Amino acid sequence: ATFEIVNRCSYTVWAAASKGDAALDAGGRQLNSGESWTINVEPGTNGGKIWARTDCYFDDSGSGICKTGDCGGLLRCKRFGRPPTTLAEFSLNQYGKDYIDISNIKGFNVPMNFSPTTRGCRGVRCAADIVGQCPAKLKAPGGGCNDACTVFQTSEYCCTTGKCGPTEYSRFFKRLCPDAFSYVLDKPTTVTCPGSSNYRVTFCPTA
Repeated sequence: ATFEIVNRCSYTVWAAASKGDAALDAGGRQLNSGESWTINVEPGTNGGKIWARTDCYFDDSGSGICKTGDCGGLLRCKRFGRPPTTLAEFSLNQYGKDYIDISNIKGFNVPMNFSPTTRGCRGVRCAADIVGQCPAKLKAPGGGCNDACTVFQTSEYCCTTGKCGPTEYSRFFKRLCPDAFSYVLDKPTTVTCPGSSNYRVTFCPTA
C-alpha cells in the first residue's frame, strides 16, 4: 500500500510510521510546511500507525528528542510514539479488506485527516482545536492534549479489565472529534476500505 504523508501545518512536523515492533518504510522523516512524504507499507500489515511529532531536535546520526510523539529518541521510529499523539491507525488486507481509523486513545497533538486516495470508502478526520480546548488536567506542558489513561493510570481510563465506560475526559475528545476513538471501548469509528487501498494522511487538513 502507498501512504502519502502531507504536512499542511504552518509548522514543521516529523512524521512517523510504525507497527509497534518495526518501522514502516523509513519509519520517520522531517516534513516542512507543505512537504509530502510517500511511504510504502507492506500488504497485510496489522496494527500500523502514522502520527506527527512536534519540536524535534535530532543530531546528524538520527538521535534526539521530540516534545510530542517521541519514539525512543529516533528520527526513524521503530516503536510507537510517546503520548500525546493523534494516531492514524490501519490494518491492511484483513480477510480481503483494509481497516482505517483515527484514535485519540493516546491523546491529541496535531490535527489530522486520514483518507483513501482510491475508490471504495470514506475518510476520517479529527481537525478540531483539541489542544486549545484541552481540559486543564490533560494539558501536556510539552504541547498537546493527554488522554486520561496517560495522566491518571486507572483501570477505568485505561480499560484494563475490559470493563470501562465513557468518562468526562473521553467525552471531551468525542465532542470535538466524534469520528475518532475517544477511549478503548468506544463505539468503533473504523472505516472498512477495499483491500490494497492507498491513502493520504494530511496533518492540519483545514490549515
